[PDB]
Amino acid sequence: QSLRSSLLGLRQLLRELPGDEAPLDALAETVLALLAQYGSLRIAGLYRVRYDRTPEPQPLATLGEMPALDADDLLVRTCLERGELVSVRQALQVCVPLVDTDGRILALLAVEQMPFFVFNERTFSLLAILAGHIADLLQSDRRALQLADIDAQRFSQYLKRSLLDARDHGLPACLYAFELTDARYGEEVQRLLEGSQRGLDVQLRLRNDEGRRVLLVLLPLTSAEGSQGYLQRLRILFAERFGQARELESLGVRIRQYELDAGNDRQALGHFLFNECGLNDQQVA
Ligand SMILES: Nc1nc2c(ncn2[C@@H]2O[C@@H]3COP(=O)(O)O[C@H]4[C@@H](O)[C@H](n5cnc6c(=O)[nH]c(N)nc65)O[C@@H]4COP(=O)(O)O[C@H]3[C@H]2O)c(=O)[nH]1
Repeated sequence: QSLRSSLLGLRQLLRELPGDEAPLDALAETVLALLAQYGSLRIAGLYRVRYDRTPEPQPLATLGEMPALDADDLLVRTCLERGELVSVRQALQVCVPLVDTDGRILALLAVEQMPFFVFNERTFSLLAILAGHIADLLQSDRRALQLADIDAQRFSQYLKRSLLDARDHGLPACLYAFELTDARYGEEVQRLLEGSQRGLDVQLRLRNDEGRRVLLVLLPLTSAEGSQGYLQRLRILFAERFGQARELESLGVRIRQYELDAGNDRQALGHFLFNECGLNDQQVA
């Protein structure tokens, strides 16, 4: 919950930015402070990364007494060519690139000093998880110029991040599809579902191959316990809105669930969305 809350905090600071300033310049202190907190950093800088994957040497923000940035330092070059966190384990100790879901490297965290007892894989993993999610947000919410649905774009980018979270870090997420089969209750059920949206959850309102309303809900960074806690909350909400006498199911709601796993193979998510939920590739990528 700490990660989710840290990310929601950042996201809100992004939403309230004037839109005059670049997110990365104006929120640099906050981004670095966030990373410092999770890595127990002591000496570090945050740097803009250019188009061509080179770093701008003048830092956006520093922590402690960070020395000048060795542009062609081995750790820095390796990090930026590989697009992944690299460390010196076994001047700089760790470099963490901030890479979005499309592989654009937006920024670079360069770590001079962190306590040795946290200089390990557990810590490197939190740093890499946080960096990727910050990256997405820095290019995110103020990004609606493409003539596709804003909602549709944010849904698929969040889904792509949760897939990386699963694949790379074993982090769990859950997708629900609510298929609404009764036209009498359809709109009112979907409105109830829309109003329940919480935290980093994202939603997409769709119509399937049989013309029925389908509400997709993605629960980022949420375990199997938790997913069940969500459906439990949701059932209480349906009981207030409609009969406590009645169940979700008696309103024409069919629930489909897909758990994102490190185990879940390649085209498993694809089979879930299409030829199962009956959606297509123009609704989610
Ligand atoms: N992804 C996702 N998961 C969900 C959702 N609803 C419930 N869960 C899961 O169900 C657990 C219990 O939820 P609760 O009864 O609402 O009990 C919650 C609730 O009373 C409170 N809480 C947590 N987040 C919020 C929030 O964003 N707004 C409000 N008003 N209360 C919250 O803290 C208790 C424990 O919350 P958690 O530790 O998060 O633990 C949550 C969470 O793991 C949802 O819309 N999306």
